[PDB]
Amino acid sequence: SQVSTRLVRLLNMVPYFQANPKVTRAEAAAALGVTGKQLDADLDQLWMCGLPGYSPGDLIDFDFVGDTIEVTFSAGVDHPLRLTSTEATGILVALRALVDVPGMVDPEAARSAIAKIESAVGSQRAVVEGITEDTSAEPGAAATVRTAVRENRALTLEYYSASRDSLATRTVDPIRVVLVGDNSYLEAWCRSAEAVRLFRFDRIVDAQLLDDPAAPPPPAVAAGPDTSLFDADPSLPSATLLIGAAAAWMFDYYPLRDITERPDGSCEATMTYASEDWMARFILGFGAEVQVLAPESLATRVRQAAEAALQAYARCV
Amino acid sequence: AVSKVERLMNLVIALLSTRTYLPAEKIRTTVAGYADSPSDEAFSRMFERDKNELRDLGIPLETGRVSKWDSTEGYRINRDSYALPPIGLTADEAAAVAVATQLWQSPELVTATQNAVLKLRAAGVDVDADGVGVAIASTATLPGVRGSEEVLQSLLSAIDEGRAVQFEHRPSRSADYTTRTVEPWGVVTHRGRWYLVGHDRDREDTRTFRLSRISAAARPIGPAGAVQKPQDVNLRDIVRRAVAEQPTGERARIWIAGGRATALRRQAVTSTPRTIGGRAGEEITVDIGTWDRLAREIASYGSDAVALEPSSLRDDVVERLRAHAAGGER
Repeated sequence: SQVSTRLVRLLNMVPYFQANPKVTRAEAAAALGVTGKQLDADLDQLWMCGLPGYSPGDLIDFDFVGDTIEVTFSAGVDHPLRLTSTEATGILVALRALVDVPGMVDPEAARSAIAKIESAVGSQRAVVEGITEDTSAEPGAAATVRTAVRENRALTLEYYSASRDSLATRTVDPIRVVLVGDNSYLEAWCRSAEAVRLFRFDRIVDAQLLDDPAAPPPPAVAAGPDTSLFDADPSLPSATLLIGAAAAWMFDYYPLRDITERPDGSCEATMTYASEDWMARFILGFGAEVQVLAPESLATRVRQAAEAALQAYARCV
Repeated sequence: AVSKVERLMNLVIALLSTRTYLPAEKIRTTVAGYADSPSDEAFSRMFERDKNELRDLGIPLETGRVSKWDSTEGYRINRDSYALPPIGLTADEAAAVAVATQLWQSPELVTATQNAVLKLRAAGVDVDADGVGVAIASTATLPGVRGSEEVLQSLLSAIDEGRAVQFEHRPSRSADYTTRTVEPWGVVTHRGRWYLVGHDRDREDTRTFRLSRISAAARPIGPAGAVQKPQDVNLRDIVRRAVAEQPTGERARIWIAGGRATALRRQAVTSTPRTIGGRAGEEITVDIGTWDRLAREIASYGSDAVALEPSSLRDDVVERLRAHAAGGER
């Protein structure tokens, strides 16, 4: 319960103070994630408890120098408590989950951390394991992105826009790196369009470092971590489409809305599209599995595109 | 008047600082907090409850005999087993841990990760998250991490306890739920997707289940220690095999107009320029893999991509395009 965690924290406080000789109040509060009054009460409670006998030279006593904390007699408390199975398993799971995400953490650091934690806790091959012992799938652009984020230097990115299906070379300045679903996006301010955009790592062919350490406007204007300006907007058009039973692939990787069930397969769903061409390609991909319902203009455009493709195939050989 | 936390701290300090086993009566007499019990039975009950709590907190108590000339049982705490070995952490590892400590959202996992990070920091290293300046945006829309959070916790607990699991799994939304009882072996992640590896007790085969499909009812059953997975089995290799079976299918020649189909351009194996029907582009010889996926990719681009060989794929694309061009009646 709460008492158990409090006891663990109060027992592990002593080695933390022994490691850092003159840690202040604010640093300790930030490290242990507790309020000032709670920290003071815990420290005072730890002050009056120690080795049996309860002589003033037999219990743990501190040495308050102004607003600094130092240990003069630990009474045998020299090392922190071990790691239970649950917490170590959770840490290992998180570390092995973040090693495959591109750009959020250096894979070498993650592997070194995994090795050190396994050696410290004595874990074996009966724990969670990744797929790639050595990825080598990093093109080096992710490392350049991380370096630019750390050093606040201008970057040149060649991004593949799937909605317009093109390659655009832009000069952008990073702001922060965020994780959305299973696709981490680098957030950057672009002066070509002068806007905050989220670029996906797998869509970046290569990155170029440049010697233009210019502070982006958003830090001087507004630096909201989210900035979901068009992640979900009502202005985004939505097409109403009928989906067959066999075509269940799109039911998982895309945000279908207003799902209506029908044994006859006459009830449909609605999904938003950024561009008309993207939705047309998405519809044409599934073939007869997906039938167009609304809008009528989109259906006419899809029919015209299909007729043009049929004519092109007839002409070609 | 001694608080519970103070009593437990005194007890653990007294046990740690003694090199000889301590019987119950000595603990009652010496350690503070055990001198206010109105009766011996009440003291015994309180001491047993405290020892159960301390053992539950992971502290490795050892029970033995005081000496070869005495028989009363005594208690001790090993100083070697209680102390984790020292570890040296660089800046990169500290940054990695600081980034990874901000992923979970379940209160139990959050508490466990916080306690682990506190112990790691108290070990001597300095883990700081503000230096990197990387945050997490999505916390309630993830289908792998956030969506598969409670199920993963239940699976991890069952694996730790060495017990089989019974749950409800469906291959797809169209299909129906099926009750599956399997003995788990571990959890393996691939492309940021979890995949539970186990042996089914209803089909007797090694199966990998995507945690997104499974609902939250991951009920643990079976006695503890009844699960003995083979050590020579490599879970990651099985996961890799299950991810993809068809290596390359065949080699297909597809014509694509220049300047477009960049996603298909990246997938090109060999290319050769050619102009057909007044439109220039490149004919590429590529792999097949999943036939339906390649057919969808070809049909998406329409006139931009023209299939040449094999003829079966061209016929399939033509049939799908004619079905689309029928007007939606069928």
